[PDB]
Amino acid sequence: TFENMAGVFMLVAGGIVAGIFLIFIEIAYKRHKDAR
Amino acid sequence: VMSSQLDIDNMAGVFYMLAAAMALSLITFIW
Amino acid sequence: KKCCKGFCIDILKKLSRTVKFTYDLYLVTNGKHGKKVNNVWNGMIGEVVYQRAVMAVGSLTINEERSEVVDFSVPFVETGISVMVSRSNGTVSPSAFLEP
Amino acid sequence: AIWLLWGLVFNNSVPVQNPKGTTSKIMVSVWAFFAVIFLASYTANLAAFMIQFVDQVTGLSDKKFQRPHDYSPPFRFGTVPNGSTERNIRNNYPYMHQYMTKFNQKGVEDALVSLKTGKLDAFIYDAAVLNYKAGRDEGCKLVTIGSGYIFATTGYGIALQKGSPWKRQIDLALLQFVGDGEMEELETCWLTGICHNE
Amino acid sequence: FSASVWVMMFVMLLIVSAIAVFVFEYFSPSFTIGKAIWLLWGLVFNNSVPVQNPKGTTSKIMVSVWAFFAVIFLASYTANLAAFM
Amino acid sequence: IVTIHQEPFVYVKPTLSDGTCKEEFTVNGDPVKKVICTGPNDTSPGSPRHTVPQCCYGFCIDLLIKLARTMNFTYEVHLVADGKFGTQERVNNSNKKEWNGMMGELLSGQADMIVAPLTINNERAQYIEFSKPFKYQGLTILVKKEIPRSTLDSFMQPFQSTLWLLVGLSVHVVAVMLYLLDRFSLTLSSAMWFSWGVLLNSGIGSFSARILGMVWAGFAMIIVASYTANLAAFLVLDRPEERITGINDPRLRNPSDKFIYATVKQSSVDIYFRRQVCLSTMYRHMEKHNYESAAEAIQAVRDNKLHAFIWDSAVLEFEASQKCDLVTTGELFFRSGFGIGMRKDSPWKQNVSLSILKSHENGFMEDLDKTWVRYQEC
Amino acid sequence: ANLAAFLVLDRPEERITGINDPRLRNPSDKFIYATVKQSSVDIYFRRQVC
Ligand SMILES: O=C(O)[C@H]1CN(CCCP(=O)(O)O)CCN1
Ligand SMILES: *[C@@H]1O[C@H](CO)[C@@H](O)[C@H](O)[C@H]1NC(C)=O
Ligand SMILES: *[C@@H]1O[C@H](CO)[C@@H](O)[C@H](O)[C@H]1NC(C)=O
Ligand SMILES: *[C@@H]1O[C@H](CO)[C@@H](O)[C@H](O)[C@H]1NC(C)=O
Repeated sequence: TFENMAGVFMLVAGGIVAGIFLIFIEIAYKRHKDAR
Repeated sequence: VMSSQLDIDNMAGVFYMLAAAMALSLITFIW
Repeated sequence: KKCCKGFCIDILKKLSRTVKFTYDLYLVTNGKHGKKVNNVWNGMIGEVVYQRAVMAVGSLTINEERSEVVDFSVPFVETGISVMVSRSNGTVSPSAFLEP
Repeated sequence: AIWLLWGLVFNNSVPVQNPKGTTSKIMVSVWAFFAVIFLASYTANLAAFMIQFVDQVTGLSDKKFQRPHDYSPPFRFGTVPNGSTERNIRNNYPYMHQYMTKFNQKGVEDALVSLKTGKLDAFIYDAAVLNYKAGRDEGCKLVTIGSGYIFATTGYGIALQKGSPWKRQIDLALLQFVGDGEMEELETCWLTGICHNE
Repeated sequence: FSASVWVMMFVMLLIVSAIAVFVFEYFSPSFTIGKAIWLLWGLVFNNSVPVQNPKGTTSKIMVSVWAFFAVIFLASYTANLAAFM
Repeated sequence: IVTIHQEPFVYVKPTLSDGTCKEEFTVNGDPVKKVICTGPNDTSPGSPRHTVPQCCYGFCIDLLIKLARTMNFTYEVHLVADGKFGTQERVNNSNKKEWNGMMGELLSGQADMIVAPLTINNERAQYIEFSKPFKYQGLTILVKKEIPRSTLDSFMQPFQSTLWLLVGLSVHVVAVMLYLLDRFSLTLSSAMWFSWGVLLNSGIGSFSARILGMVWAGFAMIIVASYTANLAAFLVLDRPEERITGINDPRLRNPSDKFIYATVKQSSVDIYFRRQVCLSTMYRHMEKHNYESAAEAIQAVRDNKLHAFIWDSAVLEFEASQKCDLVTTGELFFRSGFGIGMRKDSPWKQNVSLSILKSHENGFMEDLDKTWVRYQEC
Repeated sequence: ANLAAFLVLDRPEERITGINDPRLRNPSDKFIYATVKQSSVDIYFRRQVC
């Protein structure tokens, strides 16, 4: 409709993309630590 | 101060979505 | 001279339909209402005491000291000791997900 | 069975796996229709039953005024000194005056701005002046406490002379005016700020 | 009822579904085409029976948090539809 | 002294076999004063009236006792033989203006001072002098407020019940279309089981099948969203009819048989209603339902006979506080006060006025209101 | 429930109900309104001196 839902979508989208990036690098680090 | 119910426009919307589904099915069949 | 308008003046205008006389309005420059100080009255009470005002209407309040000195008619505007409380916004104080 | 029943009453159940039932449980699954109808009705009722405590002091003799220690936020009442209010409260509430002296104000406008800011929980003054100020206050957040709860309710009247041959007609004229309904027009556009709140 | 402009949210959902499929494919080190779209369209609203997400070990578990935004959007849509009639 | 029987102010009760009444105590333990009151045995007319001694008490009795103590008075409480306040009435030789009831009793010389709830009126003041009122209150409207209930009997769709058949047909056609798509890529009932289970979540279950599932999933939320919206729209509604906003309520301006309301008698309320002659049709219906006493009127209102009752608000608020089944509507209108009926030649005007003002200033009125008229709320 | 309660609310302020609108009876700087000149509207407003 207006800035309300668009802004909440932008917030959740930024959150989810940052989360997937950080979780990818953290999962790589965790795998490296487990398989040292 | 009105309550109403599912008017004719709801039937129009359900007919529109049914027509879209039929068109998609026909396109997939002809693919 | 000054142009006088107000609620009490409008009441006087309405009463003029029955009194049908001439009314001159005065003003007291010594205090506002006055009280019994050294057995001397001031304000409207003092003005009435010395026969300087046959009829007096100034939204005076009614106390236990003016009734003996002077007589007044039936009151027309309600007054008294009231308490003002700020309005409180509504809430969900009744137990949610329970009977309410 | 218990897990399935409590996972089908509401749809927010992740641990749902009903592959054991071949055909018999398939028709048992139709209770989810009643479950979702009940959930929708409950949600709608909860949403619709929260669209809404105005006055509780109902007088000056309540324990709230005389016992401020029973509540964590201390009460902050206000009266104009050197007036009739102190004389009225001394002869009836000797103990309340000691706590009342802790909060004094030098003007009605100070009381109004304190109430607007919220620095005072309540204020006490003449009934007519208080009602006028509440009516002509922006925001309509100030109002008196109902009607008939006035501690010492009196009137104004008109002062006359002792033995003056005018009371016998003045009182009759005032009663006729108040009976015929000649005060509503004055009240509508003389002392009426809002008079409507919810 | 909702989406007054109607030309931005209906493509926003498409692009976020596409980027979800893309990141699911990137998370390869089950089927990208056959599972990501079904999961995305079954998690937007909770009334989906065909839901089975056992292939994702840990990577998809955090991807599941988009259901929070999905249910918030569903609740807002339902409330707006109920209040605008 | 002649007094009218008003429940919030005068509690007329029969005496015992010893000639007196029982001795009780209030909530604070103070002894409640009681005075023997003389009045007719039967209030209703057409009965063998007997002037048996009763024992009436209440609110005004304490004020009367205080006045007697402070003013050398010896009071003799009496009851009205007619039960009405008394105003002008027309009898044989209708060119005579003679009062009846309490006012006529006072003017006959039998009564000297009257302590009872009597609204100040210009006509009464033209012949009977009045002192300062006990308090200040107007008159309101009493209505019955029963417990609200959900009147949503439309379990299914409100109208056009064919929607269920339509959605069932849609389920059937999408099921058979899925069967056809599977044939053109799942034999007897798996597709219909899946179509039922997607709507009713229980865990039941090439490219054309994908788009079929997508469109069916999109359509699934439509029904539940519409049902929730309809339920919310039905639930946002006040089941009881709107309460009376005051004298200017439009439904009151148009009398009708479905909503009957009337006064009691020719008391001050009737005079107040008659004075403003713009509601000509109001008296065409109000005069058809007048009762004998306020007790009978409130009993009829409680018995679901009268939809509304008009009387002094001091009684209605007390009744609402005492019994949690009646509520008062409207803010206020025609505000007035009480008074004491005394003759113009009585020299006890200034004394009574000063005593009443002193008692009101000294907090006596507040204590009396708290002890008698102010009780627990609902 | 909270979303529905927030959504059942008129975002714009209530429109003017007429001459007897309480907000019009109390002039303020936030809501300014006036006539044009001494035309018939001014005379009509001046006639009722309350
Ligand atoms: O009639 C009157 O003389 C005045 C008397 N005023 C006394 C105010 C006393 P406080 O300032 O509230 O302590 C009230 C208005 N009427
Ligand atoms: C009241 O009078 C006293 C005089 O003793 C004065 O000191 C005080 O400031 C006055 N109060 C107000 C609010 O002006
Ligand atoms: C009247 O009052 C006086 C007190 O001033 C008292 O002495 C006297 O006995 C009283 N008279 C009667 C008849 O009670
Ligand atoms: C009571 O009235 C009498 C006149 O009958 C008068 O003499 C007396 O002074 C009055 N009482 C008081 C306290 O003034």
